[PDB]
Amino acid sequence: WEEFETLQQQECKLLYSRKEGQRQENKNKNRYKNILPFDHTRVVLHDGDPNEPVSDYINANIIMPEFPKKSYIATQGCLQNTVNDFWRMVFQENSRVIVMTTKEVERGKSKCVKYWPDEYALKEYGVMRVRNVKESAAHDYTLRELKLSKVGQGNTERTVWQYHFRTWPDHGVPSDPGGVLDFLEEVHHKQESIMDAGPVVVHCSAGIGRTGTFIVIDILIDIIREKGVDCDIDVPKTIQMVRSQRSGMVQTEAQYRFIYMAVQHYIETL
Amino acid sequence: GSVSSVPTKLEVVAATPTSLLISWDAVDEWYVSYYRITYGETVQEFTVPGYSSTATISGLSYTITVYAYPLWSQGGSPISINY
Repeated sequence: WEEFETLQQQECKLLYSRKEGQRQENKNKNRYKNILPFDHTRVVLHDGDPNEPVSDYINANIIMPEFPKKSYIATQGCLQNTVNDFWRMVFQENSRVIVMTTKEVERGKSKCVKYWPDEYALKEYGVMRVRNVKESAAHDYTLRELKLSKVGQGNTERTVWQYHFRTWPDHGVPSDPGGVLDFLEEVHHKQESIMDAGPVVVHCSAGIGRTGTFIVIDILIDIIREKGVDCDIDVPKTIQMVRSQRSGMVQTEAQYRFIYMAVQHYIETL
Repeated sequence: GSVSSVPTKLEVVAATPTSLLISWDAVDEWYVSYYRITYGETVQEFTVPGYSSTATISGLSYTITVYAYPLWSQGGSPISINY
């Protein structure tokens, strides 16, 4: 309804600093100059190349639910110069699941730069070594099982499952939320089955719009899963809570309504 | 801190006595999820994707104002024109 406009007006001034993203040495690491991570929730990268003045920065935020397994990483789509940083982040957080919300190119515009090798292929990104051992295809998404490890350190290999959503329309949101719900159920089955699994990374393009919709839907669906129908589902409050860790999560009115539609579809399915 | 005006220009390029073809510039590297166009007699509102830089308004016998979302880090007030 009209509450989304109230939240948008609430975000006309941000209450936490974004200084690290505004440094000169980071100007080439952001897709947009107005989409920057908060300093107090940004992901700090270790083991960068000392030849670069700043190597601890990535346009990424840790997102925690609050009234690593149950937390997320919301970040932008990779740039050509930030792919190694993305893989350093995925390794450093012990992340095991990645959710791509857009295609590589949609309507001519490059949304997510390809950062993985093809099936049965292997590629090194900086000090990280990534092997694509299997690719499966469903109706709504493509699953890729990757093996991530540090070069010269074979005892660090772990499996990262990349779920690439491909059905999202070019304009608007999906007319039915069943695909998103089944996709998130698969992602939840994968993440729950891995012990000591890091945050689920959710990314593409700007990393606030579809990323925010996905993260908020997952949080509310997990609440319903944990306590049933006798619980409070406050969509504006959840959007406010996730916005205190990354600016502008969920951007359009269609996505705002899609969150409600998906939550009620999940409730009626139980 | 830096602050930018989004959009920077607002131009009436073509017109019929009941329609109006409005256009605006787009700040490069600036994320805009959508635009909100408000029009009234010197109101009515509609929205438009961030991809677009042009719009058409019909049903007129006028102040036009363009908002860009997200709203933070902007000059403090939207761009507007009279026709």
